[PDB]
Amino acid sequence: KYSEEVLDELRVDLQRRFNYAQGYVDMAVKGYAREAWEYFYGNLPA
Amino acid sequence: TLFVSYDQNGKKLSFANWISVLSSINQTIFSWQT
Amino acid sequence: TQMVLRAPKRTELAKDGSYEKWMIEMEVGLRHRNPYASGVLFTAAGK
Amino acid sequence: ANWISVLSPQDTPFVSMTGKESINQTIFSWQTDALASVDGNNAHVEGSRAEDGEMKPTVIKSNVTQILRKVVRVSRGRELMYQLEKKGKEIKRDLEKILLSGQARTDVLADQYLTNSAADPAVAGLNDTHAARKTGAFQFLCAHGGLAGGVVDKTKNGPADPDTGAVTVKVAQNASNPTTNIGFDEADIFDMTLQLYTAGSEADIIMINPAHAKIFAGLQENTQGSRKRIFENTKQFIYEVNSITDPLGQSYKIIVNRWMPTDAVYFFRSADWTQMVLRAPKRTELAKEKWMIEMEVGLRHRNPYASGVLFTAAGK
Repeated sequence: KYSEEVLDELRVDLQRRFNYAQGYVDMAVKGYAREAWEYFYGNLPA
Repeated sequence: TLFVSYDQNGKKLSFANWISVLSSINQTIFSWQT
Repeated sequence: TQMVLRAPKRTELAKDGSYEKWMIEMEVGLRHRNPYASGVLFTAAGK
Repeated sequence: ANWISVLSPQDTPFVSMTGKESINQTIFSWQTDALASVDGNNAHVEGSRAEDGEMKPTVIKSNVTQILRKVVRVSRGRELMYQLEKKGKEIKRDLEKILLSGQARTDVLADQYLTNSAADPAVAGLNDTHAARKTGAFQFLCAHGGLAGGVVDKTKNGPADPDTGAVTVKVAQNASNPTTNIGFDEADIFDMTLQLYTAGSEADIIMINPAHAKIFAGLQENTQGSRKRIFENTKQFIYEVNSITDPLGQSYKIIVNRWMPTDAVYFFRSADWTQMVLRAPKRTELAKEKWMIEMEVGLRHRNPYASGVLFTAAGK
């Protein structure tokens, strides 16, 4: 008996949560992980 | 004498906030090839 | 795609005592794969 | 030498005798005026035919809270903590001096504190319309009878409460000297006790400035010869008084406080006075290297005709 309005509210909440989580995690981890992988093969120093 | 005790109304309540709602790169410049 | 530089990142500017302030550092950028891949049409040629 | 000497006069009896109570708004209010009069005769002829009663409900009283900054500026070793504690003691002394002053709360709002409709509409956008919050003092809440702009008048007695005729604020009249000496009469505090008993305050404390204790000290003696000390082979010269009992049977304990105005005396009571606080003393800094303190405090009084004040001067 799950309502579609409940699912829409859940979708909205989850979308905003994912947006915030991405905005954080990007600069928290991936901005460093990319350059770390680049240094792994020595491709960052140009 | 003359006890009514019907007009206390010492509510002293505060507001409730019932407002309404209507709701990574590193460098400064980025480029792509086409 | 929406190229973001820094999330809002709640932050403060300074403090003069009780005169609090706050700042945001939202920064983004837009890119398009091919300019000649997304079409647009306007209304013109009036009069 | 590895220490410093500091006098640190920190009596502060009033602050510890009145307690404190937290609030959640910069403006608090209570409501209590009196009980209904006696009306004397209340005979009847077997019929009511009333007029919707003469209830005349209570009046709503309020008070405002002020701000104290006492900034710290650094340009003994660690002098920071030393100056911080010194400024803390200084702000406590300033609070003890203010709360017993004759200030009167002054602000754009007088009796329509709410004005949620207007509430100073020309405030947002410019934020430079800042007025100065001034709280109510002791002599203002004790059933005053006027105020010289922002200070209570020290030459006018207070009004009478409708419940029972009582004047809890009176201009002292030292009928002993021909208006030359500025001192309490021998029977001027007993008049206050009588008035309080008539109004039913139950106060039992009296704060006094050391510039007046000599009066109560000499009160134990006289010149007519009806009051005199004795010493039956006693190696003591006790010259002090710390308790009084009016003919009505009301005890009164005396305490001395140097932070009171010389031209006044107060009749306090523990529960009848309470210290309302909104912002506790916080060590912090301004917006985005100085330190500062900020303490939001206000004064509350259960009922004006409970506590008593008495001004000392000559009539003119």
